[PDB]
Amino acid sequence: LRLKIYKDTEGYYTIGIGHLLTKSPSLNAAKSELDKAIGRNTNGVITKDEAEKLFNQDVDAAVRGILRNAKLKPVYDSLDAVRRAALINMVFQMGETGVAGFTNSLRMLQQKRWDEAAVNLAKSRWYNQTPNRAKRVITTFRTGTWDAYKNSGGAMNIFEMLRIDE
Repeated sequence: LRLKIYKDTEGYYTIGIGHLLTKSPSLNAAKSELDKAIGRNTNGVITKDEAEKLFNQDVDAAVRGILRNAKLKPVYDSLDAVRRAALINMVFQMGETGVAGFTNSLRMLQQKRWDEAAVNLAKSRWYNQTPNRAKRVITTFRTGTWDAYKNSGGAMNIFEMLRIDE
């Protein structure tokens, strides 16, 4: 919940709840992208209300990306509400295209084969780069519960979930 510009684990300027601003190594460019999104000269600082609006727009986009993708929509429609949030999180983090590439894992979710889907996902580049997170997401896919988020504050929705993962 950063109201001020900060860098993600890859060095990219960002703000709020994981809202990427630019890949450019320039705070000037980052602030400029920020002003357009907010609708006022921010000098790199936004309010709690502004950060939440960006967040809600980012979650809304990940769902739209899912519904628009031929490989994800079928899987998403077949899932319970908690497992849907896990899929939403993966898309929010890597994009519809990235998640669509997990053929087996997705096929396994479609067939309610939780364990196998968890096993495969752990065998990904995604998992190797952000394991703490992928571990919580995969446990959510495996159990259909928010149990993996309890120690870090708890979560009952995608909003509280994403708040913790990034």
